Amino acid sequence: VFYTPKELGGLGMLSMGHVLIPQSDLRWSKQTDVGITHFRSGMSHEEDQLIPNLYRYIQPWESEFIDSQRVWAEYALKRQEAIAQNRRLTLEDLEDSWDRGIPRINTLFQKDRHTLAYDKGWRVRTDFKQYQVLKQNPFWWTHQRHDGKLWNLNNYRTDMIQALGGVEGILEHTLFKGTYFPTWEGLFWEKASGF
Amino acid sequence: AIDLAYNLHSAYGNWFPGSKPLIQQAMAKIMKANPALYVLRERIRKGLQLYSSEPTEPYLSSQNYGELFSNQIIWFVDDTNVYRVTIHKTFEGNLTTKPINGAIFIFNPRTGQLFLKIIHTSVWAGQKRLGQLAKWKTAEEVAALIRSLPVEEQPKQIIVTRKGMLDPLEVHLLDFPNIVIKGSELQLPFQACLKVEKFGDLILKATEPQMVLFNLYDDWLKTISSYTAFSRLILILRALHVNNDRAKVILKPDKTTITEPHHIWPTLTDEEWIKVEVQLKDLILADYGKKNNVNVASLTQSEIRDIILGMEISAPSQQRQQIAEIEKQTKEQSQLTATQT
Amino acid sequence: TGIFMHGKIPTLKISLIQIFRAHLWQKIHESIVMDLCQVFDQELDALEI
Amino acid sequence: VDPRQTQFGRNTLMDMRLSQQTVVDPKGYLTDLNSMIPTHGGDINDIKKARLLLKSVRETNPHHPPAWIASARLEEVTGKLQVARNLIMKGTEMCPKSEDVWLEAARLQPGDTAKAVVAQAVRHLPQSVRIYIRAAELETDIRAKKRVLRKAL
Amino acid sequence: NEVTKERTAQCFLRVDDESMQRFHNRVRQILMASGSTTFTKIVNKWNT
Amino acid sequence: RYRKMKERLGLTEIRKQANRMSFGEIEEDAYQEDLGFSLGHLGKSGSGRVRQTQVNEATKARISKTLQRTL
Amino acid sequence: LWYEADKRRLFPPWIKPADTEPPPLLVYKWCQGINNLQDVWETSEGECNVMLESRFEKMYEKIDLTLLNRLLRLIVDHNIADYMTAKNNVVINYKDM
Amino acid sequence: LSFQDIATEAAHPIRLFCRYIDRIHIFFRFTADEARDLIQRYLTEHPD
Amino acid sequence: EEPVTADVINPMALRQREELREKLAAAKEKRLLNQKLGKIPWLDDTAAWIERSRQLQKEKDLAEKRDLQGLTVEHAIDSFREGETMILTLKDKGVLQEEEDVLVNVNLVDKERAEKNVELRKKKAQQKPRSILSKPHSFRLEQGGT
RNA sequence: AAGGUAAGUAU
Repeated sequence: VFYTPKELGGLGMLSMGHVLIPQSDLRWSKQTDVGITHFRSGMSHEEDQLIPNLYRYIQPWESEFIDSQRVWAEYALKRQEAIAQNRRLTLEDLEDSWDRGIPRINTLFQKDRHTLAYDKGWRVRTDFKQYQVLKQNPFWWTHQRHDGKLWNLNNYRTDMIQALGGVEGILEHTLFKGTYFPTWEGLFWEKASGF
Repeated sequence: AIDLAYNLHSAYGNWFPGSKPLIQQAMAKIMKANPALYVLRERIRKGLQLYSSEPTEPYLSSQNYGELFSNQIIWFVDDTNVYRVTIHKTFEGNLTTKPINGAIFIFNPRTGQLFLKIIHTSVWAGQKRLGQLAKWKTAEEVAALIRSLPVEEQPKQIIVTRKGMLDPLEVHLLDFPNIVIKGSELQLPFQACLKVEKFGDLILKATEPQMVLFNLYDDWLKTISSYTAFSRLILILRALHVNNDRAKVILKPDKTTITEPHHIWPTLTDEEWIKVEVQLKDLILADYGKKNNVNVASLTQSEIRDIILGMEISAPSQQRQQIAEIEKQTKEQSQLTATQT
Repeated sequence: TGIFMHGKIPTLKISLIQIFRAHLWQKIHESIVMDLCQVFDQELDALEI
Repeated sequence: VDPRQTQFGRNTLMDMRLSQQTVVDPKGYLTDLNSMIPTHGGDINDIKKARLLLKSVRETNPHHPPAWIASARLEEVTGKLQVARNLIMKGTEMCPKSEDVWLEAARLQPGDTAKAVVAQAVRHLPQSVRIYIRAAELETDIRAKKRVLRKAL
Repeated sequence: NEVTKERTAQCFLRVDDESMQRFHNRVRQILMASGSTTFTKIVNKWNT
Repeated sequence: RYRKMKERLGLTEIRKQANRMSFGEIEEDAYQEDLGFSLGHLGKSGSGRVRQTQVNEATKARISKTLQRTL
Repeated sequence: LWYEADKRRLFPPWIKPADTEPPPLLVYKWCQGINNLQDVWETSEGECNVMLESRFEKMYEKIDLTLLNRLLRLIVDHNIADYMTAKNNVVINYKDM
Repeated sequence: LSFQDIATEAAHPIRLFCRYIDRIHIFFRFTADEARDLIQRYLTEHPD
Repeated sequence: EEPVTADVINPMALRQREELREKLAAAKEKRLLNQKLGKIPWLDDTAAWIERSRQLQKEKDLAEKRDLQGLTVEHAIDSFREGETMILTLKDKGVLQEEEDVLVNVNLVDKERAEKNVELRKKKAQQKPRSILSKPHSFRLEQGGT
């Protein structure tokens, strides 16, 4: 109920601890025409599953700096090669370099690059925004448009869903089967009713 | 035993020959299509705000019909008569088939222009998917026409008479994001335009596809507003669709009344059109009563408007009638009967 | 209702009261019983009832 | 991306109708030489639904140059360049009498691949100055530029 | 060492106690302003 | 007046679509500074709309009459 | 002001934060620069190296507006400097204070 | 944290400097005689 | 007692698998198509080319001197009255909805709808009443008409 | 041990 992503009705919790999922919470049953069949997640009598830890999916600073150096050297080489051909770099050329580097390579393909080139001293502004906006910024040290999104979390969500038993395992804890929806594919939520 | 929270059903106990095989699919069908179970499912869905159907877009209904009469440019795209065939029932019991030329309706309720694109039968040769090809051709013609017209004549809204053409128009107008295409719950009588002889003979006599421009407001804007012209035309089309033969006789009360060669509708004075519209409305109401076994006197003004428009007051099904009883508290429940158990 | 509350969860109890308003539980039981009655009526001769 | 940058510093068509005591006013329609221009703004909301819809056009209504151009450009906008290249190659394969599809294939194809695309275009659609000028621009070498213009002439 | 391309020292990193206290106070502020806050908003503030 | 207030405060297609969140379609985080924030069905698969919804000009920002006088 | 200052290099590289690196990156660069100094880890002849980290206490509260304005005349127009310094001389309100 | 020449690093005890918004991080590098002289100068004013 | 083997359904890992499959298919198509695409003196001098062009110009100057079988009709055969003909049009269906095209008369469908509404307003092999919910009067054309 | 009372009207 806590660590299910909000898309499936959970809270979308991120975990920095060691939380075990009991094996009694990985079992579900569905009714077929011939009868009712019971299923379980994590078979072969494995040990109790663990929700993924947030640390395993964050690349450390030192490795990320090494990757940034390598990726930007590679981009410089590719750019010089494309100049010799009078060709513009395509998104496929900078594909292995995607989501790598500080700033991120995908910042080169942003639609605001022309106007962000005149944004000077933005990092001190982000740190000085605490004296203008009452809310406290946990990302005071970076700007998403300039440095890029230095973290990716889709792998963490995939591992969380896999650990929880997938859609079948997660949705058994819910009132999904009480709705008698034929499948979970075409459904969508409504964050606020008309009233 | 029935699990309402998980929609699981089972049965334990003795069985006589044939009881279990019957009761298996009996319980399966009961679980699939029970009215009260459906009420529970819908209540849970509404409480959860979980939806399955594609999100509902603005639709031309009987409520926002008044909003249609604005100063902006609107188009009415009808693809009902794109792929059109004609069948005749012979007295021998055999029935024959002969495909005929089709048409595409692009109606402008503001200026009365009717862009008719004749679809010759040659395009259907060697085509497996007739409906898909017809819809894509209609969307292509709509886009071609809207590119032909200048910007100030470009519509701000394209109302589609049939639900299936929303996607082809949506994807074929990617270059015009500022143009909103809408569906219509009510079925406008734009398919009855070809019932008029001047359109039917023209389309049948045509040998190659061509774009034809008409004017359904021939001599009307000189005396009435386009809001009244559209309502009169929609009444005429509804009468033509509902009863073509009687409507033609109504449109010509006397042999003196004549139509100019360049005007589709008879040239009647402003006062005569009032009586003609009253007669057409009486036709529509009487035929609706005949088809539904109801009296025209008891129909309210809103019901009359819905009948004239394409809004369909469909009778609730037997399943839907049971759902309404379960969904609502018993009406004036009277505990007049006592049972001892 | 046939729902057992294992604790005072008013957030859940309030929304469970709406779902089973207008005696929905009784109506579901009655409808299922009636449907089985028609099912067994349709098979009187085959089942020797 | 602009090569100056460093680490720190469309469903078109072909037919337009001619809008100019007769009830009938036929509108003679003319053909379009160019199938619009590659200036799509990525206005696709549902990407997969638009992908499915454009796929049906390429099947139900083949030999329609805008249909292949629109699908190729939609694939290009979403970032799948190679799928767009394959789609435009198929469009050139089965809509080979139109300049627009061939010059869109030349635009999408990278490097020497576009040279063979232009060669196939001129083989199937000769006497097309638009394709020859594109080949001249595509070919960097001045001697080879002269050779291409010579073959065009 | 850049010139000799060899390792010469090791920086042992550690989270400053002031940042620890800042995060703990942020969590305390999130928890205190939760009388009327929904579960989704609380978990979103936690995640952020 | 009531029509104009209904047009202003009324739900807009851009906001109607942003209130819808797909079931089982785990999206990607688009705002570092505030998690949980999402565009919903705006520019995402499963929205059912090929073309993007246009901006309603009735919701455009405008300044007060007294503020306009001061300006 | 920031665009012009970056354009003509008003702030030397030691001024932080810098637009080219997050604070962890400048910490890493600081450690590497410490490691890359000549004979930084040698102590055979009694040589010692000391790390001093501190703050300018009451930096903002002790800024004199006259001196700040006169120092701003040196880098910007006298009209811009006067605007920036007069902007700091405003009434501060909190409820009824 | 760069210098034109290696000899320019040793011209002053201060070898590295970095000012944050208000924090200052300064790294000196003394020899034995320089440290001894500085300590003597300090203890002259503030004996312990 | 013992649950049977169940594969965990991961909605967003399946998307990654689909993307990888699409990339592999695109790469295979590129490799296959490059084979069909990679198969393809006067180039260095201009006077010879102009001589050839003039020769070709001289050469050109010298040379100057009904059947709709299988289409379902969603109407009963008895619905059609002898002595008159009537028009059928295609029933509206979604483009992506893969289904057979059926021929429909608007007036006949209006009549059938009115009949159904009249029947429902007066009615107030197993489990027939709800068989319509889970799950039609059409005939197949052959060599034109039937 | 609690933070787990439906508020009733009738008999």
